[PDB]
Amino acid sequence: KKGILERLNAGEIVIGDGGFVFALEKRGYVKAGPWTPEAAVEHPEAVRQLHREFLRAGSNVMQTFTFYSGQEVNEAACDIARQVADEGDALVAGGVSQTPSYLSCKSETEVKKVFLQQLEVFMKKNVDFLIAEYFEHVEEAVWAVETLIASGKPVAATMCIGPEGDLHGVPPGECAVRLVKAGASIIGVNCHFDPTISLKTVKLMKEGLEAAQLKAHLMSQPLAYHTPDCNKQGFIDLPEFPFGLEPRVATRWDIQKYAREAYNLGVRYIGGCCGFEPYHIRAIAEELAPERGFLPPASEKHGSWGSGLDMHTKPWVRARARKEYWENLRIASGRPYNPSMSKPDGWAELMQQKEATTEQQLKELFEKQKF
Amino acid sequence: KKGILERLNAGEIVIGDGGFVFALEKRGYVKAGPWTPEAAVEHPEAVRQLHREFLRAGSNVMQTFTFYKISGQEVNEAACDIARQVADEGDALVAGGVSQTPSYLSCKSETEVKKVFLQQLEVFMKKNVDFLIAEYFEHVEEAVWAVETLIASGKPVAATMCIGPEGDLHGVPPGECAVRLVKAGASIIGVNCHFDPTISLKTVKLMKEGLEAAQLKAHLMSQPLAYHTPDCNKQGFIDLPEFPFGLEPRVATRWDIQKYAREAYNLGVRYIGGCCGFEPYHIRAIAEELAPERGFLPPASEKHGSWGSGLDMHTKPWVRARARKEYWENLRIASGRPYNPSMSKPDGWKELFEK
Amino acid sequence: KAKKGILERLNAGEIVIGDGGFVFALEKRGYVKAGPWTPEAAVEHPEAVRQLHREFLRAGSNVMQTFTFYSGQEVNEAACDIARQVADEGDALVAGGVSQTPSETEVKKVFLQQLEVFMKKNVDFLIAEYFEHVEEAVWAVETLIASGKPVAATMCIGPEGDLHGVPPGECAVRLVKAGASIIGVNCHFDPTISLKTVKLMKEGLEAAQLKAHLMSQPLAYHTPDCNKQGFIDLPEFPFGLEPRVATRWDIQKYAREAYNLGVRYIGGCCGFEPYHIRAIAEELAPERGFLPPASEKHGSWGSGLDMHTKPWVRARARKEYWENLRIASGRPYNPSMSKPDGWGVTKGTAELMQQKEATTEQQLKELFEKQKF
Amino acid sequence: KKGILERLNAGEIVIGDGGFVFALEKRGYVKAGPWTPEAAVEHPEAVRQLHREFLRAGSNVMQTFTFYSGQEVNEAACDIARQVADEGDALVAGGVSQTPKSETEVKKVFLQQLEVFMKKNVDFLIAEYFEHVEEAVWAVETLIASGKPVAATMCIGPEGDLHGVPPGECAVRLVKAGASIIGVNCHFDPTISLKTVKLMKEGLEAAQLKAHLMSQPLAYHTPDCNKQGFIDLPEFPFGLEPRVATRWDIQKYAREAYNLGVRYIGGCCGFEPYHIRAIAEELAPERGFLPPASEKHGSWGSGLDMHTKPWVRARARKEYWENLRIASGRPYNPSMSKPDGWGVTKGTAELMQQKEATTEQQLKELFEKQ
Ligand SMILES: N[C@@H](CCS)C(=O)O
Ligand SMILES: N[C@@H](CCS)C(=O)O
Ligand SMILES: N[C@@H](CCS)C(=O)O
Ligand SMILES: N[C@@H](CCS)C(=O)O
Ligand SMILES: [K+]
Ligand SMILES: [K+]
Ligand SMILES: [K+]
Ligand SMILES: [K+]
Ligand SMILES: [Zn+2]
Ligand SMILES: [Zn+2]
Ligand SMILES: [Zn+2]
Ligand SMILES: [Zn+2]
Repeated sequence: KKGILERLNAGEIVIGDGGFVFALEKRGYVKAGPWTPEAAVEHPEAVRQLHREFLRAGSNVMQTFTFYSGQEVNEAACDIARQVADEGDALVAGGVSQTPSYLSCKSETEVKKVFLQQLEVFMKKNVDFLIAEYFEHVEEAVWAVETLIASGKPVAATMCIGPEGDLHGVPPGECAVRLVKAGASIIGVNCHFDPTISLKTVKLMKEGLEAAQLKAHLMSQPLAYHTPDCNKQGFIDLPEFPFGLEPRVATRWDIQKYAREAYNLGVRYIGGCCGFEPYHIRAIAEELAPERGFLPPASEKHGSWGSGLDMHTKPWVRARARKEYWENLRIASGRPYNPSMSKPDGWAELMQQKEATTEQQLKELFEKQKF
Repeated sequence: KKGILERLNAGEIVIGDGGFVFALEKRGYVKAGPWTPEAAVEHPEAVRQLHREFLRAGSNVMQTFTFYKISGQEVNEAACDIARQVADEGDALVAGGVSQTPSYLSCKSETEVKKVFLQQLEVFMKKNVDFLIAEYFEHVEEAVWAVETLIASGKPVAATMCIGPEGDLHGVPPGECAVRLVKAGASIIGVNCHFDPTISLKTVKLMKEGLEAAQLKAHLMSQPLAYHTPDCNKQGFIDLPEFPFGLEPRVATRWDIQKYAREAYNLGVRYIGGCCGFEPYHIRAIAEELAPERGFLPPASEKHGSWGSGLDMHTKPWVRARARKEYWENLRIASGRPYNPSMSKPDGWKELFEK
Repeated sequence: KAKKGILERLNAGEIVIGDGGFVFALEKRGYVKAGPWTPEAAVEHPEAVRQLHREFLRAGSNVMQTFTFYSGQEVNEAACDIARQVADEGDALVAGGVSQTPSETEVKKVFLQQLEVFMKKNVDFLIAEYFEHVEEAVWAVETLIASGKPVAATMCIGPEGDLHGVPPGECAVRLVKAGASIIGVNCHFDPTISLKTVKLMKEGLEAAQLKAHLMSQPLAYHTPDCNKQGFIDLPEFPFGLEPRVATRWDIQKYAREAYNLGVRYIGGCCGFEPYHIRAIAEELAPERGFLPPASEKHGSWGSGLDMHTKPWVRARARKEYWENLRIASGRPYNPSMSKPDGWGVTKGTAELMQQKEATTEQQLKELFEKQKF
Repeated sequence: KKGILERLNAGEIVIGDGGFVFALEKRGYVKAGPWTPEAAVEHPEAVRQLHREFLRAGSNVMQTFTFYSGQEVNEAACDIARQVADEGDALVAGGVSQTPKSETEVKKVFLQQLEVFMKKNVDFLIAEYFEHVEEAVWAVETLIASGKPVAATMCIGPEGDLHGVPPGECAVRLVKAGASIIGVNCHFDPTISLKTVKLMKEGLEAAQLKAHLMSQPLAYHTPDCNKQGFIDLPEFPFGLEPRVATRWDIQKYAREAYNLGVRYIGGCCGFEPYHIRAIAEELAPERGFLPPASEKHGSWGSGLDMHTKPWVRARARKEYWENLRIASGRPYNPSMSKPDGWGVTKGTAELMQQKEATTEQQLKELFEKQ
């Protein structure tokens, strides 16, 4: 069966898997805060079933449920991803992410050592390809890519940045160029922002590559959460993260729109990150079913654009069984006492004194009737 | 292991499981429209793991994933076996469920209806379920027929109706609905589906009062939707334009469900569960909210914290500051869809200026 | 020049259009102080009061309500004179109003003292408005009918009834029996809720086999989030009500609905500006036979826009567009509804809740820690 | 009585008046569509009284209710504006706006209006509501020949004029043409307006040119506008009610304008007399006095401190009103709207359509087969 580059170079669509840590937190197996993957040893059956759900939804990639006991967890996670990839038309991808910010670790040699430790496990397990994901600094992302290409395996690289660029101020087009130069054959974005914002960022990255005359496959794994209110830091800074994000979750129609837009933009590795559940992955695969020539196994429990409803007893329910209905319906929040957007949080008693001095001037103007 | 009545007669809280057909639809194993449970045979591994998630979240009841190239009998037998396997992995009972006869499948007389319930009861007796639930009834008449059939089993019967404060679809009010169910033999009554927790508990209150006026005692049960439905009319969420594929925004947070669980408890509800939309973290929220009353946490709480406490070691001070009940309890969360309304209306049925 | 009286118009089946909300409109213009809401402008700036009465006249109003309250008496005499002046410039009558007062003997002497000026000034009819207790409203009506002039009576209550718990039906019945020839509601609630209340009032009269004309002067503010106490208890009252203001289309909807319910004196209270009154008159123009003078600076359902350069603006020039457009708030960081304020719990009820909360907090912390162990 | 430049050169705040055509449309005197000011002859009492409300609210400028009958309307409007200006500490500004075609032909239209303004001896001239900086520069060139000060404001946002000229450049060109006051009016809410004025100011600093700054934004919230401004919003002009600023919103604007170095602080469509009062109240400590309309008001809700209900009294503070996220009262309606616009060509819509149609037909047969 085909490897990752053989698929992409043949013009195929590679469907990603969804958001493991977020989905498993909801199912009771991951702890928000650490977000660590010990479930791979503690409850492998849960991890295995979620891989299998994504595979059934049409995923071509099983990302390893791994992190930086210890290597026992990582090895176990690799073995589960392998078992499931082998049950269908999927590859295993070993990922690395930016190093933790609460660690002292920060030199090039030491940051690279961290990436090498993780790669060790992935080489021994013989993963199909490698992903450098979840990088806010392109500098650090370049080091990860430099380290991983050495393996002799294809390397994808995604950054968690939006249109404003990385956390130094490096614009996305430039970030993309830098990653391709370091040897990444697949580039794009993951996490932090919704699909709309994510694709704006990938457009900039592609435009960076088009000027500069470089070739690279394009990749997107956005949040399944609507984040029109995000600043450049992404969704963590929203007041609702992580336990109040429910209202923002994409419908399967939102994701069909994303998958079409992504495809139209030239993205051929089309996936999703936090908030993506199996039905969201199926949406990608259904939207692009005519281009691929087939539906995923999960579509046997679905219908095109609500067709499963076309014999409901209620006329107004049957009338929903059309693309035009679902594509255009402005769904309600069910929370009329709540706002539709939030201001991101971010970074004194002198201001309270100044306030108090001004309050008193106005009070006096009014009380002295100075009209 | 204590039976359902021994628990409830002792003043204990019985946490229900969540919404199987909605949860499995999202995971790829149930088709919206028929909503049938053939996964119990085709993908028992998916069904088993979802029962296990609810058990881990604190559920004391595994509802059989039942209904009605594969027969109803086959599915139902397989569903019972899976529910039992997982009930035996913790402090849980198996409930054999029947619901109203399906709306897409023929008009049935009282006799024809009762045969249908008898066919399902035969499996539940063969498998020795712990108790029986008649749920998803919109008409009290049919609900009563189910209860009359089920109580012949010798096992306890719970009965819940998918109705709101205005009553059943023939216009019978909830108080009277509750009275007729208890008279038919049900020892637990309440509501499930169609309405959010707030509306559901309004309905349960009217049921309680009807029982009090009738001098009748029965345990109270609530399995509401996890979806906010302040815009529903008496027909319930099916008539919302967003049913079933646009309901995402309305999904309750865990905090919303904690609030539900406390309200429920205060009203006198002691079988506290959930229906369509309830995922495992939602069940965890019931169990956490009522942990002081019960004396323990569910296993899933090991991958959680009280009211955001898991965030108390985050790098960013503003994320750390979210680690408190006061924060989450009061945070009015944003929809993320500013081009969209907050409520939807349910579906149903010149020349003077020239001068 | 001779002019049909209020009952002559109503008995003949005609639509009487009210004026809008004086205190609110004049507060926005700089002549009334929110808090007291008193009408000293009638002497301090009579030109402002005159011009607002004129605007309502031009919009279609058949009633100039006097801009009156409980110097003092000279303010009320001046207000009556201005209302008279303006009523005489068009097809309008002067209505002298009395409101609830901040002992039966002692309260009726407040109303009597008010009625004196209205009799001296020879108002066309009398209005008992803004009453939250039907008991006191009936006293006003009793005092007022003794003038021999027609008396309308409106309550600021919703579908749950008056502040002593008396339902709207019973309220209407009582008021007709005390001698009111016109009854209904004003203020506190939006047009939708207001018409629910009138419908109950109506049903109450029918059940009593009584007869009276029906009137409505609702808020121009949307209040889906009100409780029985009305808009004052909303967190936004009175300086944050902007978003809630009705469009002229909302008011046309209201006018048709009121007409269809049997309301024949159709006006408005706080928030109604002149273009809202124009909406009532434009909506019921087929029924009345004519348009008000202000329609000369308007068009039916956006027709004035049909000459815009941009095609999308021109497409707005019809009824189906404005009738179905779900207009945006422009405030995405804000909610769509607010919880009304009210009596809290007692201190100490609250301090007891806090102590329990703190106990429970520690019980939860210990439970999580012990499981963790 | 000090003229416009004497006030501004001395560092004083000049408070503008509000939005005449919109306010008078609501009162029954102006027709939406033509938006013409014939009320100046038909109902002078209505125009006069609105001028008087703005004066009472603190306005230091009465803008003439004028347009391009005709000269008679404009003569009457000038006389009414002067009458009211003479009743307080206010000046009369003669306005010219973009024409509804060659340079000298456009300049004839400006010259014809300037003739009335010179005959009436206005205090200063305003070229306002221009979408092309080229036309605005022509206005300014014609108007400066009067020998009176000229202000120039454009109805553009941060993305610049309709020929793509950005705001920094627009400003520099208006000041080079002889405008001593520049800024923006209309089309956008106050937040977006001040973003534009910030760019204008930066353009002047970089070109080393000096001018006084002026802002006359909408009183409507327009976070959903594109660069064409509010006319393209689906609600323009009969559904804009929900968006209207509170007096607190305008106090926030007045403070931000001031901190940016704006000293001619006014408003455009949607500004009513209480919005102007809000500018004057916010800036009252910097000016040393309150407008006369504040006699019928209080600081930040203090007029409520005597209400019968404790929760109403509790509203009588800045901390309350400044932080209250007021509700829309329309839960079945959205918070924003997509602007209307040209969209895509007829043939592209044709293409896009059949492409989408085809996809859906293929999907249908994939489902039927598997
Ligand atoms: N591949 C990871 C991304 C976390 S940002 C997951 O699926 O959880
Ligand atoms: N017990 C069923 C109720 C569906 S209304 C379920 O869990 O899906
Ligand atoms: N007639 C009065 C009612 C105030 S509630 C007014 O128009 O202001
Ligand atoms: N000065 C004009 C500007 C409208 S864009 C007015 O006040 O109406
Ligand atoms: K993924
Ligand atoms: K359940
Ligand atoms: K009125
Ligand atoms: K102005
Ligand atoms: Zn992620
Ligand atoms: Zn359900
Ligand atoms: Zn009122
Ligand atoms: Zn304007």
